[PDB]
Amino acid sequence: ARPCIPKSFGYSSVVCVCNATYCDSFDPPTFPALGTFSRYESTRSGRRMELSMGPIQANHTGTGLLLTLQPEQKFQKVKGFGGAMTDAAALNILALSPPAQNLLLKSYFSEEGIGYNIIRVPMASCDFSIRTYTYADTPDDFQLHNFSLPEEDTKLKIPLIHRALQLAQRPVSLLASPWTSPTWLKTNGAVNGKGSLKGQPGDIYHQTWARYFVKFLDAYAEHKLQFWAVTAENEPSAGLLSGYPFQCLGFTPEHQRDFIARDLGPTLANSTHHNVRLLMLDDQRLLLPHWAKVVLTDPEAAKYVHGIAVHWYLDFLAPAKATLGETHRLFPNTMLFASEACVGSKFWEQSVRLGSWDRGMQYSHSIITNLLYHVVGWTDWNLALNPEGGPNWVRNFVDSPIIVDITKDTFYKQPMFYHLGHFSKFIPEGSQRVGLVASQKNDLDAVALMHPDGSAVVVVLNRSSKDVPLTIKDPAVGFLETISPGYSIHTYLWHRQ
Ligand SMILES: *[C@H]1O[C@H](CO)[C@@H](O)[C@H](O)[C@H]1NC(C)=O
Repeated sequence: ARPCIPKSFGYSSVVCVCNATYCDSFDPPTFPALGTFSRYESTRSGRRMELSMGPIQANHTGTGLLLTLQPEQKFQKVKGFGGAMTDAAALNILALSPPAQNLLLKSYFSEEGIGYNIIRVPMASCDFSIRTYTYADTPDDFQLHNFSLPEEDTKLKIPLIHRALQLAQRPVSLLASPWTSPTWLKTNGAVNGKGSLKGQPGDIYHQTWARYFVKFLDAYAEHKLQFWAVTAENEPSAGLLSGYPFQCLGFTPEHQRDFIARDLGPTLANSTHHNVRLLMLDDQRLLLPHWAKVVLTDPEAAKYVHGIAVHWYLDFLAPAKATLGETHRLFPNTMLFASEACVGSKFWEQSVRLGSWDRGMQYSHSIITNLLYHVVGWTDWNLALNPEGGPNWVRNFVDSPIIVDITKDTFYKQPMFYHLGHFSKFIPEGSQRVGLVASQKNDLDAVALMHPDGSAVVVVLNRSSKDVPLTIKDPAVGFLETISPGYSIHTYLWHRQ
């Protein structure tokens, strides 16, 4: 319905400019007949999830790369896609006028947008907060009588999450993760730095920390919000690092194992929130398979663990096969889930680069890689940031797909936004990854999935400068003849029946 209004800021591509009365959006989805495909295209040259259609033919006119769907080769089912309602994101969104806020929320959660169905929610403060605080700062309160939700929750995060669910295309799943406990539960008595919980799994410290998880859930429940899942701690390895700058809580794999087995597992199970899933790790995949081996080979811990949550900071390179692949092999019945990704901390690089095509490609290349190694979901970090990558109480170092400029009541939708949407829009919960076979060595990245209703969705990413002529074969339908232009991403959809 409404096209991107482009704007360059000097980087390789454009942002799309939205404001109180205008934002780019889609029409409702339309279901073309068997023999017709839909293609959505984004390009570094400026196209933004532009729709076209064409035929799937019985004859084959391409002589280059062929990608053959193999619908009978079945892999993981998809949980979903989303991002984090941090203090910083809530603050930025609420800094726009109400009509602009709604266009931002629709861009992410609406069928007029890209269909998010996951929100990660920090349990109290992180670096993307404008202060350090927790839910129970009154010291030596072991029964957590003074546990309460501050304004950040009751005024910023919660009302914005209700509004997102109201707008939402699909059921949305909430995920919670803590950065720090009350410092009076910590070896180091500090919000950050090298410090873990005091004492031993089973003691009053470990039992109070677990009670906190339930207290959190009770409070959101009062606010009529329920969680799909919680993580056992955000990046537990960080809090073992001397002088780590942000809110953390250190756990060795062994400590997490025993904390889950002795404390968090039982406490959750004995509560009215026993249906909430528990995910372990919530940290870099570089810590796999080791971290999985340690926790999941103890039946006492394993009974409480539904999945393994992973992060990747994308400016790096950690091999997927040895980590995700091998972890799947060793524990094929415990789901992998990407719970946090972000980019831009290269000290020589701007935290926000408005219009960076590279950062976009980094998003989609990662999602493809994830999906190719059994990951069932992918969650972005901050939903929105200001143009400096903030607010952040320690230091700005990362980008966000939506950058908010409050002095102009405008927000910019980055290439990252559209690289994400090529997946989130077109891969509903319960879609299953299926085979897609390359006829020859090639420069593309691609992934095929089958919707719950049986239809096909294929994403093709070209991170090269050169156009790649391409045929996609569906055995039940025929040959789809196309070209993957240099620096483009396409999502193809077609009925198979
Ligand atoms: C959004 O608002 C601006 C200035 O307030 C208005 O002139 C403009 O047409 C809108 N955005 C666009 C380019 O549609």
